[PDB]
Amino acid sequence: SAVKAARYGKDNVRVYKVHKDEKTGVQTVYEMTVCVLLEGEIETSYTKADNSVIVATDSIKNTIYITAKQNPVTPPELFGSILGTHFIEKYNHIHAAHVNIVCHRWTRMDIDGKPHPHSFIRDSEEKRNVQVDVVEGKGIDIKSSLSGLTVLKSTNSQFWGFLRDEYTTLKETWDRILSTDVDATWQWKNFSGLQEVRSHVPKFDATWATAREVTLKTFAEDNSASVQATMYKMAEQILARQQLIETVEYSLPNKHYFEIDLSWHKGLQNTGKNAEVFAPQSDPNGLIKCTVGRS
Amino acid sequence: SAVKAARYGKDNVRVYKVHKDEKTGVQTVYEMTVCVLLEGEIETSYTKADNSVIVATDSIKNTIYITAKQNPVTPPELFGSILGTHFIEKYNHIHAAHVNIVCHRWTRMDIDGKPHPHSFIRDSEEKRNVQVDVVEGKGIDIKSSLSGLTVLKSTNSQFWGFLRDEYTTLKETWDRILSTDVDATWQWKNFSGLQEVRSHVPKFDATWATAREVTLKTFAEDNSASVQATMYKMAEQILARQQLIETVEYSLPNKHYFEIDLSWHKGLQNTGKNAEVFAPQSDPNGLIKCTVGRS
Amino acid sequence: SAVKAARYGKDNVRVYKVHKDEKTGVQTVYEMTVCVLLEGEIETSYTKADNSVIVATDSIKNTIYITAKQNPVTPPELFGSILGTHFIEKYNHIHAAHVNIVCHRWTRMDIDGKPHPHSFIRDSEEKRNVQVDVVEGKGIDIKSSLSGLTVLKSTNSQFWGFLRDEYTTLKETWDRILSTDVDATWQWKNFSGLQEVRSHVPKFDATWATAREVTLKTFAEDNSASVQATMYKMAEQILARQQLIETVEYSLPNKHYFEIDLSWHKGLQNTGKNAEVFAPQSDPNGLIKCTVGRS
Amino acid sequence: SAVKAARYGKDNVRVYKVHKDEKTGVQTVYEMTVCVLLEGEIETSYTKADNSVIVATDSIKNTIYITAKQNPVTPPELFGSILGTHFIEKYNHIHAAHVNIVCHRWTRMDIDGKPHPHSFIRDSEEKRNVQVDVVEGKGIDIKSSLSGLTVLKSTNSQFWGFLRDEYTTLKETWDRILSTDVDATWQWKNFSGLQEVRSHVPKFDATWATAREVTLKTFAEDNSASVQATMYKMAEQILARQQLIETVEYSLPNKHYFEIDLSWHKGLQNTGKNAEVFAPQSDPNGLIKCTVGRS
Ligand SMILES: O=c1[nH]c(=O)c2nn[nH]c2[nH]1
Ligand SMILES: O=c1[nH]c(=O)c2nn[nH]c2[nH]1
Ligand SMILES: O=c1[nH]c(=O)c2nn[nH]c2[nH]1
Ligand SMILES: O=c1[nH]c(=O)c2nn[nH]c2[nH]1
Ligand code: NA
Ligand code: NA
Ligand code: NA
Ligand code: NA
Ligand SMILES: [Xe]
Ligand SMILES: [Xe]
Ligand SMILES: [Xe]
Ligand SMILES: [Xe]
Repeated sequence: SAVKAARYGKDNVRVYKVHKDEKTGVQTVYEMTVCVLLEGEIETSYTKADNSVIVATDSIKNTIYITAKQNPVTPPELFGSILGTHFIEKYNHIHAAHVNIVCHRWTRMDIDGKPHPHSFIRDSEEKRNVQVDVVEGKGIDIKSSLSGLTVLKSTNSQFWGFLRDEYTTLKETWDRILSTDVDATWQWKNFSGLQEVRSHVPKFDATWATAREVTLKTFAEDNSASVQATMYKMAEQILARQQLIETVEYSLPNKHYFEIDLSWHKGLQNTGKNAEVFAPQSDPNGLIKCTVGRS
Repeated sequence: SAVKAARYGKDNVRVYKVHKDEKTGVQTVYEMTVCVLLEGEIETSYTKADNSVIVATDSIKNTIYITAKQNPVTPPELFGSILGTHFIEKYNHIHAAHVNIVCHRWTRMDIDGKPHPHSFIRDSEEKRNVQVDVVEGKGIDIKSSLSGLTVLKSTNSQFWGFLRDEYTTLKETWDRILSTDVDATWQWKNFSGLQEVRSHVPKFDATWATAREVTLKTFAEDNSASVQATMYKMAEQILARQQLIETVEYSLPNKHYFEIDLSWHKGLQNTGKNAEVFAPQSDPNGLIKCTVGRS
Repeated sequence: SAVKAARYGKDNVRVYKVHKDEKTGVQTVYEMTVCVLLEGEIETSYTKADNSVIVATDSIKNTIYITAKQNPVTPPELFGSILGTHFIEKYNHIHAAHVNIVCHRWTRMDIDGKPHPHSFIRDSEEKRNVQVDVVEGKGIDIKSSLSGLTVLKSTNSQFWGFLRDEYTTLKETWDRILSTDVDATWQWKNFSGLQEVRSHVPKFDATWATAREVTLKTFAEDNSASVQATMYKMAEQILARQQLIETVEYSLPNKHYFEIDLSWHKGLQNTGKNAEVFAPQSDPNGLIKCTVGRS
Repeated sequence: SAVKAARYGKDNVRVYKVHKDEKTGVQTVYEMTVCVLLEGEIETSYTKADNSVIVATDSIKNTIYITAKQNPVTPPELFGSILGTHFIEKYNHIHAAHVNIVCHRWTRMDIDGKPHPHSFIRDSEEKRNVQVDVVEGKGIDIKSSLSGLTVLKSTNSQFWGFLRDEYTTLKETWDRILSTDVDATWQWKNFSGLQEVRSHVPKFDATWATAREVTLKTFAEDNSASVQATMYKMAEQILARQQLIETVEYSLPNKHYFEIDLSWHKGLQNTGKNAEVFAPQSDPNGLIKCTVGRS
């Protein structure tokens, strides 16, 4: 037997950082969960009980806090690239670092119509994420994403003209509820190293904001022919607005809301045009994915 | 042996309702999870296998959908009272109904600075809840609550002057992070029946909004001496603003964020005035409760 | 306004303890999650910012570890009573302690048909719990429970003869699946203090084992007329076997498994006597409760 | 823009099946959660709103129930292969099916030392899983796994001799607690189609049982030099016992239990040889992975 692949590190490292402006008194907080996994010439820790090649996962944890102390933690694409680069530069025998960051929302409170200097609210479990792979001699690959963005529209969604055979019971519809949890990932062109990542810093927050805005607007305005058709429109627009993105991937559950026939009860009408009360279904759910790239 | 207490019913009934304004084209959605438990002269179903006294839980489920079809579902205090009253009026041998409703957020989307007519976002897992107990001959008791409101302030929280003995290691502090998930419940004076509940309908949404606003403002503005002292200030203000509330209860976790001493690493300073990077603690947590009533 | 009720303390304190037998080499592990909430003359911490009355929740955490170091942690009824008694004896102004303990399963592994001396498996998320209320001058009240015991029987459950009216669609049945998650609580007679709790130590583990055995056997053997009738049989037997229990409470979800009509597809028969494939329903669920005491 | 990859289908389809032996009266139950995603010539549903190419996800759901009705559901490797093959044979334009199955435990109850004919218990949230990829013209690729197997040993784990630098605070140890949740996957050699999968049916359950047994025994008996070294020993043995497996992958969290220094309290000794009470840490955790194949 032989080791074909190996990676190890620290998962679920929660980190908070505060920035304090001395001039204005305004404070800004960041909270993330970080995972770092390393690869390199570490096979002997598995095969020969040779721990000399192991950077202890506890040390990886320490390094995350130290790096957060000495560097900006925003945008997360930059922080992840700094953190990953550290490991390949510091340890001769480590040749790849894989950094995943989940950013949690702390939105500044408005009190009496004014932004509060040091108080924050968690408005939604929506996350902004990055995956950064730093591979020695191959640069820095960054995938940015948003997840946990949950939306619903109550009309202007249709689904008809699908394949009908002996397995089909679904009725065609010209008016249905459409609800999903959006997971959208945009993959950046490969960067040569940290200097190049630094050179593009302003694009990271702007592209996240664009991806979010395009997602929300397209969802709200499309008279949707299917989840497939609407998601494609989203991806197309993101690629058109940021040339440094190579691909956009969406993964969307179709969270079903079923009509409830109440006609058995005093002829009550609650289907088709008369549908007012619906039963949200926890499971099963449709799952629709697509990756869109350039011609 | 004897049956000392018994209740039964249907839990986790998910319900969605849409309202469509024909004039303006605007749609509004409501989504709730409902639980209904009944009590009454049902002991024989337990002791003698006499199912004749059982309103099937499946029928309770049907009744929830039918009631939602025929009545407004907002404010939830009214819907819960209608639903509970139904059971005690319809079934001679049922003498109490206990209705719990959790309302999920579907907030209308703003697209290009304008409210969208039929598209919604789940902004946070904050819930608005009601517990309604309808007891034959004793009226209607309603407890209203908000839960899952998660906040953090990065300064203007202190904790010093507590009891110190041989079990104490905690250092006094004049500047700490304070973060909590707010669970706040206000208990209404007993109502004589549905007519009286209807007469107070406008107060329900207004009091919820007040409770939320007081919670947020007090949290943001109090230079907090402890969770205990700040929560009391919140409860006092709510009672002062709505005379029909008898008690206010708060239950607040104290979600700790620990300083990280980094001085072992090149004398890096990250404690006290120099603290920038902290470690959020998932557990354990303080838990502080109080019920405030009138003199 | 006035403080009507107040309690505070530490929740979610995870504790592990190991016992090492020097003679046999055998090790035994215990793992629990503990919550302690205190009451007493603490109103001024809320109303006047007087922290002098506060035993810090951090100190409560320390006390839990110290008490676990110096005392047996099994049975949990004894440990909870020791822990609660500590607070009312140590602090003059604290008059009640409320201790909740959840015990996690670590079952010794069998390797090659022999018990291993120091290796354990988590066989199920079933928990054994205690709630201990120690109130100065009123003794010690203990509620013991098991929870998270999930069972299913594929036949020998019936449900017919229930009330039928205009809200009823449920068909009577003489053969259905019955599945539930068992939550069973037995409440001990009040104990005068720690000496009396110590005197009954052997009864705690034995009664837990009896409650579990009666639950499982009755579920498996009863040709069940309803959840109500079967649960009553369980409670009756527990009360008959332990005279020091005053009441038994069961709370049981009815986790539904629905027949799937496949007759639309090539006349395939999958209902009634021909039912083989079913759809488990995540929600809604029946919820049936009962508290049984002595005549 | 162009569609680079696309797949869609139904997730979270819960299925239960019962087998009834008419001769013995014994019943056996199976419960699974199934996901099926399809690929093929479906780009136009995304780009042109052409639903004619879409097998509706609702129809995929129906197909899962129909297939479960007409075929054995055990071993899951066989059921997944039947289900996946169906889609590529039935629909000309579908060229790959991806089937994931999670099998839930329903273990027959022992009542009075005898196996009960129709009553079952969920002993642990451990799962047995399969991933089956059926690709037209490329055969059937099957990955089998176990997950959610949670174990702990209280001694006979060491960790010393790791890299020490200016980022390191971790002390070397010759005696620690080791606890993990095991995720183990074995990848079968590619099968040419369903006939070949059928020919190997007996190997599936036997290999699962072997993988489980090797995991448990090695964990219990290894005087572990690290998670890395112990997991390698596990993987090596599995590959030696089943020649039709190409690779074994383990992914193991290192769930930390920290010593608690109590010496500040009356010189109480609870570290090193005197350690009895520990604090389980919910996060962060080490994460160690390895894929082992043949020379
Ligand atoms: O078994 C271990 N492997 C590791 O890589 C490690 N790092 N810290 N502690 C550890 N324990
Ligand atoms: O056992 C049951 N008890 C009930 O009260 C009930 N209601 N519907 N189905 C049921 N099954
Ligand atoms: O606000 C607080 N209240 C308390 O009771 C406490 N105990 N430790 N820290 C604390 N902070
Ligand atoms: O938008 C949809 N896409 C689909 O593929 C599908 N299948 N059933 N319903 C559906 N809705
Ligand atoms: Na390197
Ligand atoms: Na009545
Ligand atoms: Na006292
Ligand atoms: Na095909
Ligand atoms: Xe951070
Ligand atoms: Xe609703
Ligand atoms: Xe413990
Ligand atoms: Xe199944």
